[PDB]
Amino acid sequence: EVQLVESGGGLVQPGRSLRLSCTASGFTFDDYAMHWVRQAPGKGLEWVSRISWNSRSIAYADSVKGRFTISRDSAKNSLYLQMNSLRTEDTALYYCAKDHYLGSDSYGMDVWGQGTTVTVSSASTKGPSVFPLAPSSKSTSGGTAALGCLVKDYFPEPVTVSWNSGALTSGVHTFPAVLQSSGLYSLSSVVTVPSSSLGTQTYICNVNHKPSNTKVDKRVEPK
Amino acid sequence: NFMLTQPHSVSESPGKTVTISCTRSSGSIDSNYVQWYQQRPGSAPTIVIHEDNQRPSGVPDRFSGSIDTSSNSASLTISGLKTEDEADYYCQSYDPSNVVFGGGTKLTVLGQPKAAPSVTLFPPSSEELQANKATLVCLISDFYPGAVTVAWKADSSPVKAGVETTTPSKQSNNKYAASSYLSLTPEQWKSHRSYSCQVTHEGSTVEKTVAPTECS
Amino acid sequence: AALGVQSINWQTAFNRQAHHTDKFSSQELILRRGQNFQVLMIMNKGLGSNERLEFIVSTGPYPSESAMTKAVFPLSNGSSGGWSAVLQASNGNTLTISISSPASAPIGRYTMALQIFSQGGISSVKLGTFILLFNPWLNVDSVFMGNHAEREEYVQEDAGIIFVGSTNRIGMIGWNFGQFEEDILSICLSILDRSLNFRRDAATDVASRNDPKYVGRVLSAMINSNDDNGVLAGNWSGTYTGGRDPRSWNGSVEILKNWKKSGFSPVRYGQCWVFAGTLNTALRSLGIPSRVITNFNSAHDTDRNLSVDVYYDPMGNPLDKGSDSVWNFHVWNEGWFVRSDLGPSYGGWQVLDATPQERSQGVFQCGPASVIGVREGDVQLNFDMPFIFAEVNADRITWLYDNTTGKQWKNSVNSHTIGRYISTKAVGSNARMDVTDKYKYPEGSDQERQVFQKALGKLK
Ligand SMILES: *CC(=O)CC[C@H](NC(=O)OCc1ccccc1)C(=O)N[C@@H](C(=O)N1CCC[C@@H]1C(=O)N[C@@H](CC(C)C)C(=O)OC)C(C)C
Ligand SMILES: [Ca+2]
Ligand SMILES: [Ca+2]
Ligand SMILES: [Ca+2]
Repeated sequence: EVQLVESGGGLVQPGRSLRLSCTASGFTFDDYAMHWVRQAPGKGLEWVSRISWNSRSIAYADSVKGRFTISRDSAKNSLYLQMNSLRTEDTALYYCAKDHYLGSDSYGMDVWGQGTTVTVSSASTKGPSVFPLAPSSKSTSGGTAALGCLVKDYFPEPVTVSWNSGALTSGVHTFPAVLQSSGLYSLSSVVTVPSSSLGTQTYICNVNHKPSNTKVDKRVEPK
Repeated sequence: NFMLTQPHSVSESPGKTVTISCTRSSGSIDSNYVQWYQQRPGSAPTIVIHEDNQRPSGVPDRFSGSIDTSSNSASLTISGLKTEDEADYYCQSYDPSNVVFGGGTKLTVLGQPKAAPSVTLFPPSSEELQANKATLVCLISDFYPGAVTVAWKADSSPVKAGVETTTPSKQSNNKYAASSYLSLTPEQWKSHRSYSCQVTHEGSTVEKTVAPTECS
Repeated sequence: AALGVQSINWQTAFNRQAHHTDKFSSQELILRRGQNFQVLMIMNKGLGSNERLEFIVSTGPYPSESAMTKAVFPLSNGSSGGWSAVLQASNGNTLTISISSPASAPIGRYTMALQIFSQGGISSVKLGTFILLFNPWLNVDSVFMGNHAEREEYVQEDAGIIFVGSTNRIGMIGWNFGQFEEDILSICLSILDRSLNFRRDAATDVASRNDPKYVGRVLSAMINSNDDNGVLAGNWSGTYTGGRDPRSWNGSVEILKNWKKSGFSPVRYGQCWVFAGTLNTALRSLGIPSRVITNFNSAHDTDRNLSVDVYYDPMGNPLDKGSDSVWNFHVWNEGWFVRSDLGPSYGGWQVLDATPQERSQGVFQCGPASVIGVREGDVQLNFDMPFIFAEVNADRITWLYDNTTGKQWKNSVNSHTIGRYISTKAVGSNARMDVTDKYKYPEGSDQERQVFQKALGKLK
């Protein structure tokens, strides 16, 4: 069986360098082109770079050309990616892949590694600021009303959110975080409640960010 | 240079047949071989079709690939859908230098009725405006299948800059939810008559609107 | 309402059958030159007395009447000689039309358009495209092969047998020519649009496609990677890193596909039989009846003297002096066509070799060479007749090269070790035909020596 094992991933600051390695086994390494492909969290595959069997032909995605260098080493059965001048947008899972094609200059990825994670951020540990997402003036009387908390600018992950100290769980959804170009995370939590409850139940989100040892409560008040 | 365009999402019931197209933006689809990959959530991709229409050892013959010159497209067809076929699928080709991937298609194998999203669009809170920031938050819940596209409008015009959208994830009740954000300055917020969040799900669009001078 | 075309029925399946192209896997209209085909054209009305339909056919990127690569021809009631369109019947709005191409027409992909003159206006619409091949069922085409069994073998047979190894150890390998598999005819047409000949003068290259001598020799270049990024890259190193062992290919299809799909980048790796089998696909796909020839103890002569020279310093020592070698086996192709450049007596089988052994006008190309010619020692003739003479019927000389006076006298001459058991697949079976006697007079006889001599005096 083919195995590809990537390593060298980690948290790294804008402008710095990082070197990824991929060790290959269970096939004749020098017979095939090899590739790096990356995938930002919850996004698609973006091809990064290719090196031919004999290292004589190399290509790069425009988004990385001049910053990244691909290479390989026959005696070590290894592929490498030197990543210089990193940017927040280089954040992704980096996959090593073996090309399908033997003896022709066509490209497809017959085997992929599990990948190595690269996070690019200048941030230090930081607890969030929390803002209310107040329910509508209108509110749908007889029916339901959504209200929420916007949990802004924390690092690193994760944050957990509860409502009324765990007493409110029905209709709660806490969304995944987005990583901002600032290098800090944000997310939202929402709850759908009876419209007749507004101004007779208090609604408070409880945001827990264990890395910063902060808990933050925010009361959410109808408009 | 070219792009490969796939549909955002497809779905069918167990035992049925579904097709995923992959259209090449310039140059002929049959100039270069097409591959297809399956990626399950939290897993590495695996190849399911290579060289347009060949199947790797041990891929079930339920998977087939085709090329259609007349539509400049490749297709992945999956017959006899099983619940394990639920995954993201990517097409891929190349020119004599660069590798190109399609943007991916979420295949849902239907296990509950379709459900239209509920959408709520929140204006910037007064607290955030008092901190000289402004985020519009569009929250999308209770839909199935778990795939949507989101479009923002400032007044009646598209706005792309400052938008971030989350990939759908399962709620308690086993439907899906998603979020989208438009980051503005307080000056941009106050400068337009209104802003809108438009959510498309299974060919239907839901729109919600907020304005700086209304809803108090 | 002005006279226009509502729709056209090309009667594809029917015409393909009659043109003997019904076996290609393709929805295209594939046709052979010199031969009519029939279409049904459904107009918006009847033809009036004063209205004119003009057909236009063009092939290649710079087409012109004078180069014979564009033709303009009226729908007619008459017998004409060139491209022509005959109106067989009108039935209301529907016209039954018999189109023919000249037997001298360039092969290739053509476009067909119709230009209508009516009501002092002009309209022009594209009707479609077709492929036009060589026509070996047509007695006036240069590739005419009158014998039917031979034709089915050498044109329509997509599976073959190559002989291999050495005189003591003969073997044979299965080879799928696969000319009828999807995209292959199309790829073989591509090849001609990627030659040097075409890169340097497309307009004239495409005009020369009416000629199988020319098409055939371009193919001998383009099936190897040398010079032109052709299909296959040869490797005799022993080390097959970065590609396929030559012994691991089973036919041409994967080769030709891989070439096209990589954007016309060479395929790794081949040896002679792999070149010969790939060239055979190309030749059969385009209409040049062809077969695979294997030659044991094949000479590689590297200086045009009809002999393989392994030199000996006097006083009897081997020396490193020598480029001349001998292969255990070598494999090339023969194509069937008349030779208008040479004489009626030189038609029939013509050697074509896509293996890069010697350059010819500075390019790795080889042939065509009248087999009949090689046998009669007529080696002054085009093309490469000295090289190929050496291949099958070199002598092997030993010499005495004095290090000091520059004198060169012969030790021993071996006049029969070269070119043995020359072989090709039987018509209809997998038996081995010996065709040695077709390449040369009997070893150890008179005529054989007097033709070696004739040939040696034709190098000058
Ligand atoms: C047409 C070619 O490309 C021939 C290449 C040939 N390769 C093989 O023989 O491959 C093996 C095979 C097995 C199964 C099916 C198909 C192929 C080849 O390289 N042949 C030998 C060869 O002729 N060479 C290499 C340079 C010279 C040497 C040779 O032995 N020549 C002697 C004369 C012949 C034997 C008549 C000689 O002068 O000195 C000994 C090579 C040894 C494999
Ligand atoms: Ca060549
Ligand atoms: Ca010589
Ligand atoms: Ca002899």
